[PDB]
Amino acid sequence: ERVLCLFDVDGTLTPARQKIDPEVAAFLQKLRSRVQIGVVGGSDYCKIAEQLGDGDEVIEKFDYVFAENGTVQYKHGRLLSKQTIQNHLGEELLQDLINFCLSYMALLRLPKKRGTFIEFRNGMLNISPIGRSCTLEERIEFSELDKKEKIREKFVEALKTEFAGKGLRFSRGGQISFDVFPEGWDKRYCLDSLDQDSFDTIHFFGNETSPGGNDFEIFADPRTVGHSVVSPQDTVQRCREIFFP
Amino acid sequence: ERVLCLFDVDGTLTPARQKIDPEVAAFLQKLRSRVQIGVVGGSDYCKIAEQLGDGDEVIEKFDYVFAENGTVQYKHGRLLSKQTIQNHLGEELLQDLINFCLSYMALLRLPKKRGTFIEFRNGMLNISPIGRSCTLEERIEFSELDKKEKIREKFVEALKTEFAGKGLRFSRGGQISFDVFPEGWDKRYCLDSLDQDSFDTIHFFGNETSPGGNDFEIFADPRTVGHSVVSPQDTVQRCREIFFP
Ligand SMILES: [Mg+2]
Ligand SMILES: [Mg+2]
Ligand SMILES: [Mg+2]
Ligand SMILES: [Mg+2]
Repeated sequence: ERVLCLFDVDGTLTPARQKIDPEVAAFLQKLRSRVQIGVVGGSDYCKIAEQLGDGDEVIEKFDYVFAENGTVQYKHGRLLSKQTIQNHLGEELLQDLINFCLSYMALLRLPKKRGTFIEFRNGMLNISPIGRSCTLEERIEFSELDKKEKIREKFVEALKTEFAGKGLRFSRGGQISFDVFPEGWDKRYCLDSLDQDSFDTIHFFGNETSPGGNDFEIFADPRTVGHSVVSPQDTVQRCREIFFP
Repeated sequence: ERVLCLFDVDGTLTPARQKIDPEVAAFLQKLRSRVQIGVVGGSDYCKIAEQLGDGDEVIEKFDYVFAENGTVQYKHGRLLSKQTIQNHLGEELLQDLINFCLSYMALLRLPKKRGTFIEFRNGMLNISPIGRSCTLEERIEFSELDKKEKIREKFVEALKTEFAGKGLRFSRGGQISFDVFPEGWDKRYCLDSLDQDSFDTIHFFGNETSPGGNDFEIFADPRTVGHSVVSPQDTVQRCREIFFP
């Protein structure tokens, strides 16, 4: 009867990369009268906060905010966190990765390039092979080129092969980029800390719980009761069925 | 009798990369009763604003704020600006530059690396060969390694040679990085817009007016009355001598 509902963000509580519907927001606070509620996303904290409230309201609206798959953690209004990838991987492997990426991208000759090809985050390296778009027009242009030439896809194939067996994982940063993160640093990462918070049950909700999806591992983990949803309205209905029948 | 005093920031009005002394700030507003006053820096606007006031006060405290050597311009409280390097250089040369940098850095094997090796700004590309430090400790560590191995210095020599005659310039980003910018996009850039604002005299003050220094060109330009200073106290004294004798 100490219960947590933990939600993926994009596609689960909000439209992808966009603001939460106020009616969903309002339900979550109603759900909060029965259970603790938390979010876990691949995005950084700034992005997640932006989608879920104004300023830093998200840490007040939710009992847990797990950004970068849980490598960044807010707990009951306070920053508990955090871990760094360089600490976990070690400098040698990290630099092997980086120099392989640098060398690969140097040989890519595209219509055009921008900057910040490799960004250090807490939970991952975000790799943007064409560079980060400066406008929406460039972002769309880059997306289309990536689809036609399979830029990110082919880069990841080369990376996975080069680092076979060395414990690196690769996932989409949506369009434009992909993340590189240590094995185990998918959404499951947040479960290790949650393990110590004495929940009787942890319900996880996500919209990519199929194999390949960025919710799969946390959905499938024996530490959670898993729920697959297709939309924020689906999520709200499932919560009503389980907690307010 | 329409006069502008235009100041470099770092070392001229403030300690390098640091906040302005309130007593200097106070004098500048007194000087403002006689002349218009402006700043021009290599840094981005956020950095300059941070050194000269709280929030966006700098655009209120100064009649002109020229960031990134004038490629970004605030004029009497409003953003007038701005120009982009990609527009000026063209995509082909830009990508030649970028891929040369990527390829060069890929072959650098250091004690360690971080991220954001190439950052797109308005007035330049900021190149950080070891990556951007995550802490003060890493920043100092990187500075020392750069001094011993001449990392930035040797990278610039290779770059200048490769792009000989093609109109690129290179200058220090302090420690850790160097800027690449188009010929003419040093501090003089801001003079072109100022040319149209009907000043009878434009007095420029800087602390790197010697050849090699990032104030040299604007100091030497026939559009300004040039002044060399060594400290923010030197600057204030010179203004007192010229305007309040
Ligand atoms: Mg999702
Ligand atoms: Mg489960
Ligand atoms: Mg200076
Ligand atoms: Mg002059």
